[PDB]
Amino acid sequence: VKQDMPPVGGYGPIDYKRNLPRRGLSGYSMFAVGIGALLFGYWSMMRWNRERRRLQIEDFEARIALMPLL
Amino acid sequence: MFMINVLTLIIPILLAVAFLTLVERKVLGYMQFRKGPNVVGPYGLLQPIADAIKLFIKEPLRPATSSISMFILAPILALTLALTMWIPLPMPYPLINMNLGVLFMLAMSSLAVYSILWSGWASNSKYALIGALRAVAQTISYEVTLAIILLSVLLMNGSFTLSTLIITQEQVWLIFPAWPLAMMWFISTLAETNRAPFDLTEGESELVSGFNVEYAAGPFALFFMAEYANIIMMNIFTTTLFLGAFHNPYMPELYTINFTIKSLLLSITFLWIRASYPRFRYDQLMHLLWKNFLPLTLALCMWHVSLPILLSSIPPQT
Repeated sequence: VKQDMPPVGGYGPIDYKRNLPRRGLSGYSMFAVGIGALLFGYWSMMRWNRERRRLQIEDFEARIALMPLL
Repeated sequence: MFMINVLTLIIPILLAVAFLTLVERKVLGYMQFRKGPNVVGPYGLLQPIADAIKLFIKEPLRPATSSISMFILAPILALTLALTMWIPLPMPYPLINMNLGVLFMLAMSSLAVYSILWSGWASNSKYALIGALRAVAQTISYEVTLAIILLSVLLMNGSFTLSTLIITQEQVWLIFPAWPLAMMWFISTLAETNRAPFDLTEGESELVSGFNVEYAAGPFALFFMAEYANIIMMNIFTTTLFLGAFHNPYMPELYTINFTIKSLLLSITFLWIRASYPRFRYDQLMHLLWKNFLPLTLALCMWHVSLPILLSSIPPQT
């Protein structure tokens, strides 16, 4: 006879339990990365703001030199 | 020749809104393991045209109980307000060079809620009233945080001008010294534009459509284009604020390419965000922004007040 039957060795194991990976860095790592990015941005903004102040002083002194003719 | 500049500013952003609807449906299908609209045109390129013509050949269907004045006044004011704050954006040269463009953006953003309130009150229904109340609560939540975010980010810029904002990017992005404020600003832009998980007005499961539940086609499309112009422009503003690019006065093509790509990527990120999270309750909106956001941004505001004095890095006002 022929009928719907599982095979001679049966069917294989089937996973039925939860599997969460558990991934990412430790919280100290992202805190250190954020703090380092903050410090780098602070340093770059400091340098560029000082340069901008120097350029503004230069432009203002050019204006002061140009004033009497106007 | 300001008319040509105004027209070329205001028409392609409407086309961008239409193709934003196209790519919205396409991508929103694509993370849901399905295709998007691709039957009407080649890869669905004719979907926005069919959507636009279809809404404008329907019946307007004004309600009898609705006060017709604010009912007809709300969508035009919404579309104008979503259109009228595009001007101070440097692109790389803005349309109108206002010294206080940030204040103009803030005031016209405060005005944008009034269309929602007038559409909620003009139509005589309970759902529109609940949507108007939730919009009021959303404004209560987002305004007192957004103003301080913009001030504290702007404190290193030196002035309220958006043209000088492109100068500060010449060395490093301001997202590096203000990444927490970048997170606060992104959540605030999520909250203001009424996009999920901060929608709370055009709810599908809570209400039917909320503030425009009684709004049939024609007047309804104006709110759609106003919201989508709002989100595109808000992402452009966030790109200019935090990820400003390299500007060369001899070739504006580089900066146009760069900020277009960055704003497009940020809008794709917005689309990615809007359909992965459950909708927030509006009682938890000011149980979060008035509770968790406000003390943190007060601390960061006083930190950014006291920081240029600390490092001797006072920016120039000119």
